[PDB]
Amino acid sequence: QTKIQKYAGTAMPYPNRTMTPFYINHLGRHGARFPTSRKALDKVEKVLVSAQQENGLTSEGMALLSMIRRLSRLFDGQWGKLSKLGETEQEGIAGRMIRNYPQLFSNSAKIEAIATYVPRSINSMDAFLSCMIRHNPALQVQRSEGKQYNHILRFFDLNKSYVNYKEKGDWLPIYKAFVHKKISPVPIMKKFLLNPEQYLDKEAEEFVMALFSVAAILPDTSIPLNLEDLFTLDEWHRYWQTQNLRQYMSKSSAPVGKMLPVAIAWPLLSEFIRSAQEVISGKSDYQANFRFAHANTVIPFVSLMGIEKTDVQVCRPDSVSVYWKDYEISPMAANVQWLFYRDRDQRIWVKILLNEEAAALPISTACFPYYSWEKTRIFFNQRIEMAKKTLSVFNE
Repeated sequence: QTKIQKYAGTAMPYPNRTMTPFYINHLGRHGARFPTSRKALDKVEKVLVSAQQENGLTSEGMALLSMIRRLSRLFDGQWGKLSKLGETEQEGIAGRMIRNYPQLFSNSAKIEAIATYVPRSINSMDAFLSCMIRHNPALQVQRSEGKQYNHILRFFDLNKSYVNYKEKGDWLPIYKAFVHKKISPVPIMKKFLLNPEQYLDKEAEEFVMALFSVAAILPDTSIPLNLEDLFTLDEWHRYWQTQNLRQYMSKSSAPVGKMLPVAIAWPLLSEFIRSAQEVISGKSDYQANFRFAHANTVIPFVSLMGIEKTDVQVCRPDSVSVYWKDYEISPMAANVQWLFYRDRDQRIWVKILLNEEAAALPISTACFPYYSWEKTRIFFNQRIEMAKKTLSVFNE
């Protein structure tokens, strides 16, 4: 809703969302979580504590230092866990699904859910399932999780060329150059430190970036404290621009990545198609397949699907934010749903929802948002073929 929330990017909480299908194919990111790393917090504290020792803090800086120490105590032992908000986000997603399509989850419908080995994903799965079971205890439920699903849910860890690109690829200097251009650390640090001009540009920038990082994740934690007012709206905008680019180039369809970050997702697109074909043919009789994973799962998956906008290949870094927006693709609890329908002539239609809003594909249909499954499957198999050919060039 608000521009300020949007600028949290992938850390934005899941936005407000207040015939009948025969099958639902789902992928969801875990819900709102605690920060995963204490690195940024420790950086901020270390700078403010060192300043306090040399009498370099303003009044606001002292108050910030106390706030940071408080957060350090609250975050302790909570790193990476799903928060209460994260649980409620999943309940809302499950609740709207049951309310919108009750016939599908009626009687003794069968559902399967899988998750990664990461606890926040498993807990997200469980918040979702508990809501399904609460609404219909007569559901048949298969629940599993773990590294057995790495190939489809954590492909971003398994591809050596991609891991290399992620850690040291040519996207790196472009990001750093972009940050230096967009983020002016002095006016921000002036609020907290006496003589902020004494700080070297690199330390000043690392401090400011770490502070943004702490402020951005705070709304996902359910802790009733807020740090958005540490920065102006313009500074948030600029920060978001940098993180948006970082995500785009490291995880999506940026020309610098050569579609490597997108191509690695094909086994999941392949598995989505297989689960659907098995239900359609009667080989499986599941009414829904749910999958719980990560932003790094959702982003290239959505790009590989070719949902309009999300796989744009933008050559100019400053243009990326106009065309590709991470908070529309992968907020907390980001999810893709394929809803399958059978018409009166037994033709199969599919509707794609991205965060519960109809998505477009670059194929035609006479009845948007519904697409012919036949056409859609053909398009998706071409995407998988393109993925494999891309991967054949970076054969590790």
